[PDB]
Parts: sequence; C-alpha cells; structure tokens
Amino acid sequence: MHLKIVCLSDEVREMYKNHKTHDSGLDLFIVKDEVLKPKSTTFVKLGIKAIALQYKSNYYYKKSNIVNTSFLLFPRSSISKTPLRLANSIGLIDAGYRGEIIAALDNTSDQEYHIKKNDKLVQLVSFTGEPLSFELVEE
Amino acid sequence: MHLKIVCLSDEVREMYKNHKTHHDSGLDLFIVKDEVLKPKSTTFVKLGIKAIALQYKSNYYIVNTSFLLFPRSSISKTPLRLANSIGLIDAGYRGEIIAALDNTSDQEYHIKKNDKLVQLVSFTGEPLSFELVEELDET
Amino acid sequence: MHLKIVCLSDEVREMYKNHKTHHEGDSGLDLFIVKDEVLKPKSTTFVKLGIKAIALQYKSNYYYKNIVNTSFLLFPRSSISKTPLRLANSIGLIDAGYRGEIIAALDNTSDQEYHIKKNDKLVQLVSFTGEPLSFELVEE
Ligand SMILES: O=c1ccn([C@H]2C[C@H](F)[C@@H](COC(c3ccccc3)(c3ccccc3)c3ccccc3)O2)c(=O)[nH]1
Ligand SMILES: O=c1ccn([C@H]2C[C@H](F)[C@@H](COC(c3ccccc3)(c3ccccc3)c3ccccc3)O2)c(=O)[nH]1
Ligand SMILES: O=c1ccn([C@H]2C[C@H](F)[C@@H](COC(c3ccccc3)(c3ccccc3)c3ccccc3)O2)c(=O)[nH]1
Repeated sequence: MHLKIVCLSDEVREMYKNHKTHDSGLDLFIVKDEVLKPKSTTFVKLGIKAIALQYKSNYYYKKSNIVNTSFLLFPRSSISKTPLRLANSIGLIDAGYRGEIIAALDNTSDQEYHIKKNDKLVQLVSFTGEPLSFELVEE
Repeated sequence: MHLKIVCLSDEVREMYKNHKTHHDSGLDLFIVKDEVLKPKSTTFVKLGIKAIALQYKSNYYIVNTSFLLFPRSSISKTPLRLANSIGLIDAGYRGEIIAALDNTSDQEYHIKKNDKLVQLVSFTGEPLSFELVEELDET
Repeated sequence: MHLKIVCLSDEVREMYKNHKTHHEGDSGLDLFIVKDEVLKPKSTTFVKLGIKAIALQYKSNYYYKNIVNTSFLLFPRSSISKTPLRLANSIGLIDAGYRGEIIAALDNTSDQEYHIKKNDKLVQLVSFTGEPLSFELVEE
C-alpha cells in the first residue's frame, strides 16, 4: 500500500519528513502535548489527512489499475503499558474519507494521562498486511 | 465480497430492504430491538440475521469465506466495546450473528432499534454486496 | 497461510503435536496458555505463549512508491468474552521479522483475580487473508 499524506501544519510535515525507523504498519505521531481525562475517551487529532492506494484486484460483487482503498488503524503494541485503549478497537477508514485521522483513545484509569508530541500509540496498516510506503503531498 | 443474508423477521427484513446507509467496504448492521445493557457487563446482542460470505477462490499456501465483524467508528461516542475486539466468523458458521458488547460504564446503557453499532467486513477490505434470501444451503 | 512454530519447551511442544481443536477448514489457529497464572484485578498482564513463529504465503504484487514470509495477526477468541480478559492492543500485529516469543497482553477488567489455566484457549493466530492455516513443528 502507498499512502498520500497531507500534513495540516508545517510542524507536522517536519516530523514526517524525518521519520526515522521505518513493516506492515506505519507509526503515526502524537502531534501536540495533551491531557486525557480519566475514565473517558479523547478524540486525538493527528494533524493529518491521508488516502491509501493499492493495485486493483478482482473480487466477487453482485476504472483504474490502482485503487483508492480502505485501511486500518491499529493500536501499537506499546499502548499496553499505557491505560489507553482504542475505543473502536481497530479503526476502519473508508476509501472516500477526506477528514483528519483521529485516534479515539479511551483512558481507563481514574487519573489523567499525559500524551506528548512525538509519542507513538497508533499505526496504519493495510488489509493485506503488505509493507506501506508514503509520500508527502500538498493536496 | 458478496453476502447472502437471511433476516429472521419481517421487521428486520424491512430494515435491510430499505437500507439507506450502504452505498462500501463495510456493511452496517442494525440493532433489532431495544435493550438496556447492565453496567460493567457483557451482553450478547443478537442482530436478527444469518449471513454467508462469498469470494472468488484464491490460491493460498465462488467459495464460502470467513469474514469479520468490526465496531463502527461511531461506537466510540458510547461506553460500548466489542468484547472480542473484532469478531471472526468462520466460513462454516450459519447461525445468527451476535455482537458481544461490553458496557464499560457504571450506568446502564440503552440501545434502540435501528441503531448501527457494528459492521460486516471482508478480510480484503474490498467493497461489499448483499442480497436478502429466504434461507441458506445447509442440508 | 502456513506457520512454523518453534515451541520453547517440551511440555509446550506436547500441546501442539496433540492439538485437538484445529481442524482443516478454519481460519484461526488456537493458541494455548502454557502454565497457570493469576492476573491481579484491574491490570494488564503479559502472558507468554511459549512459542515463536513465522508465517508463509504465496507472494503477490503490491503497490509501492516462490514462498515469502509474511505478517500475521493475533486475535482474541470469541470465547474470551465469557471472561473479564481483553486484548489490550485489540489485535496484535506481528511483522515478518519477529523471531521472538509470541506474547499476549491481557487486561483483567475484574475487580477480582482471574486464574488462567494451562490448556485454556483465549487467543488465536490469523492471516490477513482469512484463509485456512497450516502449522508445522520446527526447531529452527
Ligand atoms: O479510528 C478511526 C476511525 C475512523 N476515522 C475517521 C473516518 C471516519 F469517517 C471518522 C469518524 O469520526 C469520529 C466520530 C464520528 C462520529 C461519531 C463518533 C466519532 C471518530 C474518530 C476516531 C475514531 C472513531 C470515530 C470523529 C472524528 C473527528 C472528531 C471526533 C470523532 O473519522 C478515524 O479517523 N480514526
Ligand atoms: O463477534 C462474533 C464472533 C463470532 N460469532 C459467531 C461465530 C462463532 F462461532 C459464534 C460464537 O459464539 C459465542 C461464544 C462462543 C464460544 C464461547 C463463548 C461465546 C459468541 C458470539 C458472539 C461473540 C462472541 C462469542 C456465543 C454463543 C452462544 C451465545 C452467546 C455467544 O458466533 C459472532 O456472531 N460474533
Ligand atoms: O500481540 C502481540 C503484538 C506484537 N507482538 C510481537 C511484535 C512486537 F515487537 C513484540 C512486542 O512485545 C511487547 C512490547 C512492545 C513494545 C513496548 C512494550 C511491549 C508487547 C507484546 C504484546 C502486546 C503488547 C506489547 C512486549 C515485548 C517483550 C515483553 C513483553 C511485551 O511482540 C506479540 O508478540 N504479540
């Protein structure tokens, strides 16, 4: 899968240009420090919009070779140490979505939990589990 | 992928014939009757349908295929969670489809007929089709 | 998909030669708890499944911007839901280059202890295609 990603700020384009360690998942960044209040879910804004592209496949069903596809949003295994849990389990981002990617993070503790810019709680994966590439693009 | 689906009552068949939110890599299933979900419990909610999934044979390393039951993105606005994260429905299954919902709040939670908490999706993430049908080949 | 499991003990190698609940159709390969444990109420325990493993499939073309190894998935079993145990990271994603022990992060959501027994089955391995799975016991 290849992803085209729009950064919603220069700050965010700079952490994506310098993505160090990059797999069948693409780690997304927490982009702004933030406090997640206890026993409640926060819709964390990852400062990014993104289409996913994939080779057209033939499938059973009662215009191009390379198709706009749906993709998934997984919790990173990391999240386990944390009291944050994905409130929708796995994110499913339909092919036609053009909003910002959000991580719906459920804070299970009775305390505040603090996330920080450059934190890594979440990752994008393809329905194939195939390796992911991305380019930075302005629209 | 193509779903053949048996609706287990005329109310439910109504909902699916006039299904006004399926255009899609997922297929929204409806809550079929009002329920109060006890707090901090898990409840097995019956969805009023049997469903078989069909895909072109691949070579691994038309056939019956395994498929998935995802939470809908919008369940995140509630205290409800799929106990089993993502439902895995084997190819051989012909029973009623059921969602295991955890109510994670200290208070009861009400769900209503025509609520859409859950969706069917193919392992490929491809667009889905479905017909309604009076029964499955089971004999 | 095909799996090559190295069991990390002999007691565990036992479990897998005599695997009862896998047969030839399905899409999930059940994994055994491998030793008794108690999980402290309201907590997330890493539970070690006492195996390591690589998956292989017929390679295809993919967009970028024979037999290959591949990423695969650790799902909860349907049956986990009659428990207060939940998979913390929802679905484990295991990358083509993992060569360590399969571990299962389980939250206990109980305000009590929960004893997990050897030969319990809370968790299963699945392929991205949902296709049936073979396994093979291996030492390397
Ligand atoms: O894990 C996911 C899953 C879906 N989405 C996208 C795609 C979906 F159309 C849209 C759903 O938007 C949210 C929503 C909408 C209505 C009711 C509840 C929640 C959403 C975001 C994240 C997870 C689940 C749902 C949303 C979007 C923006 C702000 C708040 C909530 O956001 C994500 O970005 N992350
Ligand atoms: O998310 C899912 C996952 C699987 N299924 C199907 C296929 C599976 F065999 C069967 C699982 O049956 C339940 C079960 C099985 C074993 C141990 C405990 C519970 C089940 C259903 C739904 C979700 C999770 C578990 C079951 C069986 C009878 C009554 C209630 C629940 O139903 C669902 O409909 N939804
Ligand atoms: O469900 C899963 C998901 C991934 N993995 C693999 C791949 C990953 F690098 C490695 C990570 O193991 C844990 C980890 C990673 C980062 C930060 C903390 C902990 C892990 C395992 C299971 C669930 C969540 C996280 C890990 C590693 C060693 C000891 C304990 C836990 O295990 C599993 O075996 N089970």
